[PDB]
Amino acid sequence: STIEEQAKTFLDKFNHEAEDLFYQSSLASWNYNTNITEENVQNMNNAGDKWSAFLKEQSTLAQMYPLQEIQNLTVKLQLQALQQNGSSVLSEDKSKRLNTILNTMSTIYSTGKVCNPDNPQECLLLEPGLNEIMANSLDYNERLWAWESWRSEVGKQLRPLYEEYVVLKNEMARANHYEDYGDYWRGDYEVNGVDGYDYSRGQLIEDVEHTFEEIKPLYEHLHAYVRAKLMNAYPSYISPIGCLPAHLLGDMWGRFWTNLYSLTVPFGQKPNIDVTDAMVDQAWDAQRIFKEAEKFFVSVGLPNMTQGFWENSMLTDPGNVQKAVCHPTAWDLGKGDFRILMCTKVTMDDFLTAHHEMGHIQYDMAYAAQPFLLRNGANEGFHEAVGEIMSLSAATPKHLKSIGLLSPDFQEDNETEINFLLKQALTIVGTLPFTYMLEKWRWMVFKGEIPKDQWMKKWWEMKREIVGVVEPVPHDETYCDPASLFHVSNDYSFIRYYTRTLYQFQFQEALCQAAKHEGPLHKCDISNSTEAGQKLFNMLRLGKSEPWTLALENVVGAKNMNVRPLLNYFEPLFTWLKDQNKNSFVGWSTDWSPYA
Amino acid sequence: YFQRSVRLPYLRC
Ligand SMILES: *[C@@H]1O[C@H](CO)[C@@H](O[C@@H]2O[C@H](CO)[C@@H](O)[C@H](O)[C@H]2NC(C)=O)[C@H](O)[C@H]1NC(C)=O
Ligand SMILES: *[C@@H]1O[C@H](CO)[C@@H](O[C@@H]2O[C@H](CO)[C@@H](O)[C@H](O)[C@H]2NC(C)=O)[C@H](O)[C@H]1NC(C)=O
Ligand SMILES: *[C@@H]1O[C@H](CO)[C@@H](O[C@@H]2O[C@H](CO)[C@@H](O)[C@H](O)[C@H]2NC(C)=O)[C@H](O)[C@H]1NC(C)=O
Ligand SMILES: *[C@@H]1O[C@H](CO)[C@@H](O)[C@H](O)[C@H]1NC(C)=O
Ligand SMILES: *[C@@H]1O[C@H](CO)[C@@H](O)[C@H](O)[C@H]1NC(C)=O
Ligand SMILES: [Cl-]
Ligand SMILES: [Zn+2]
Repeated sequence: STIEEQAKTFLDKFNHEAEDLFYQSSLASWNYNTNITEENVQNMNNAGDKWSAFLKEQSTLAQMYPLQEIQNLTVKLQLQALQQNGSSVLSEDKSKRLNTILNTMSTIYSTGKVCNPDNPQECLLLEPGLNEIMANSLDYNERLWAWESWRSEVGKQLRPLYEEYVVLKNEMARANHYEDYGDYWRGDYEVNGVDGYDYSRGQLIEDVEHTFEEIKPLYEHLHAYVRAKLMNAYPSYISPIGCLPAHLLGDMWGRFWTNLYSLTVPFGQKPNIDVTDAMVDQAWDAQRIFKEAEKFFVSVGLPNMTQGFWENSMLTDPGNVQKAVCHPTAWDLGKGDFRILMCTKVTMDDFLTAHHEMGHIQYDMAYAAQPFLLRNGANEGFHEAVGEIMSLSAATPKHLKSIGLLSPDFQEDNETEINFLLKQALTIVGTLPFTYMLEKWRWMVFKGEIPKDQWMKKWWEMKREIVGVVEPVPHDETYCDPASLFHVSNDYSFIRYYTRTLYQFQFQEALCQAAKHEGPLHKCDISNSTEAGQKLFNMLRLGKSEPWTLALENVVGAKNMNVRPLLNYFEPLFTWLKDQNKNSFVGWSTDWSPYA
Repeated sequence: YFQRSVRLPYLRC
């Protein structure tokens, strides 16, 4: 037997065992997420132990077969993937310690609760107690309370754990010959030896910052407009030259400004492009929402959900009896098993999210036939981009009219257009400076550029300088405000939410050309265009058998992030903002703060 | 969350 014949035999063995074991583990994980009980946690922990041990041993075996002696590229790719050491480089004690730190941080975040200063017998959690305050409260003091209580009760707990987390993650990353843990995270975009399609880990920083430059003016004008309208809603609390207070941005961190639309809508007289009221008036429930999403995906030629999807998915909150992890998630268990977990509410946010998660599922179904390790998105941002282009078409007023959430006698005009673009900007454009700034702070911390005694110093400086947001209360180094967000204290890389946003508009531009769309890009809906569906499927079915650069170039004819489609999307709103801000100040001073 | 990834087998839920 040749080296490659042995490799083929091994990979068939590994794939069979991997499928069966991964299916079993995902069943345990589903049980825990749908039903939070100690027994279910036990089973999931043991499943995870087995999974990681399996992958360690198979990676060790796959080390035998040298890549240079392998000529089959599909085989070579699987081998390349299976040969990465990962976290196995740490000692058993150190690896156990790091696992315990991650578990502790997760438990702290999920069980974290704050109690009212007076009558401290009744307390509030993040989900839902504090989240609804941050989303709907119009009281400066109540919002500030929720923001500061959450960051003090929970962040200060995570501060020492985060400190050790940095050391141990950096040790693992450097042991795998990465510069730091941030470099290890940037590895996701790396491409090697593909004859001009290569992409280096250092290149991602340059690309992110170069595109953020072009983002900066549109964000500045959106920011100035938002600041003006926030003064109308919190009188005496906002300076017309200052940063925005961090507790008045519509959620617990200002990650999205979506919830500000009601305070910032430019033309209230025109009919509401937020279709929540229409959905409620028409008595929509989660079944209706998901059937509508299924109908959308069929209209472009894609398969509708399997019977197993409608039998096994969890589309509503089970009740007070059993708790669940209500983070919207699209599950690909293998063996033709696809599910969605979403505690679905009758809102536009959940209508668009349903479309997004079903996009994840359509991606997964498309690449099901690939080998195990290749049944993945091309990079960490490809899946998010895939879901986001679905919601792009779903949010358009033309689409809402076609499904009846706008009246049949509804007419687009430049004002409703401005409303739509502003609401889009609040989510999409608002999240970019936030996401770039958070990931940059993490990257610098991992690189060692921010000493511990300056962590909360630097972070807030960056928040003022880049995001244009200012803390209402001064925060010393007892705090860990970044860790007060799920993704930071649960060890998720965050830059994907930046790269997603650029990919999405590139995909949308391309698909709309496939649908022969005439008009501005922001009027485009791909419904009923089996051509666009086909174009997107040709990339979806790839899995990650090809590097992300080539997979992108197959749909959009570009090998990299491009920011131009995003700007073209928002160009009319940019113009309108520039005119609306002609008397306002544009920019902000890092020196103004609420407390001083 | 379990993952088809040798580098990142398990994500914290
Ligand atoms: C979720 O977990 C609970 C345990 O807290 C399970 O409840 C038990 O289910 C068995 C049958 O599977 C019954 O005989 C017990 O009486 C139940 N106990 C309690 C305290 O409710 C439940 O089955 C799990 N699954 C679901 C879907 O709820
Ligand atoms: C790499 O090896 C795989 C086997 O793992 C080859 O896959 C087979 O390819 C032929 C050609 O279309 C098919 O008729 C077989 O049905 C495939 N079988 C299996 C089990 O995959 C693949 O062709 C090889 N790649 C190259 C470039 O030679
Ligand atoms: C996709 O195509 C279907 C069928 O052509 C559209 O549903 C029709 O919409 C027209 C007006 O556009 C109505 O007069 C019909 O009564 C609808 N058909 C059915 C079966 O209800 C659907 O609107 C199209 N999607 C978009 C975005 O135009
Ligand atoms: C993994 O580590 C082992 C031992 O440290 C080494 O022999 C092997 O080359 C490593 N694999 C990679 C891909 O770094
Ligand atoms: C699923 O799509 C098929 C065509 O692929 C369509 O005929 C059918 O109506 C859909 N499912 C149901 C339950 O009707
Ligand atoms: Cl914060
Ligand atoms: Zn997503």
